[PDB]
Amino acid sequence: ACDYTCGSNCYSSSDVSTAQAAGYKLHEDGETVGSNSYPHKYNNYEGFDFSVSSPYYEWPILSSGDVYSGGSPGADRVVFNENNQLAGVITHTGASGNNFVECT
Repeated sequence: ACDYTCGSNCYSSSDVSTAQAAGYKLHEDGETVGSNSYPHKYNNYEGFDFSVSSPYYEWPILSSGDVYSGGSPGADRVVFNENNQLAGVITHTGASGNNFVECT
């Protein structure tokens, strides 16, 4: 029941989880993926309704349902916390630069 479509996606909170598990696992290990430092804090602000408690961790979401491993994952990105939850589904969808925005 895709609930988070990043323009060209279809991974509801059920799909995000998978992506999160990645961000978390690596997070719980304190490791990163790629040349960047993901996951990492994402202290929302743009106006995200994260039905989760902080801190919020931003992580990329692979439309393939895999675990990112680079610096440039894509517009599609999942946000969570240190609990194993999901903040939502952000995307570089013309967010107006490097800004993020909850997918559709």
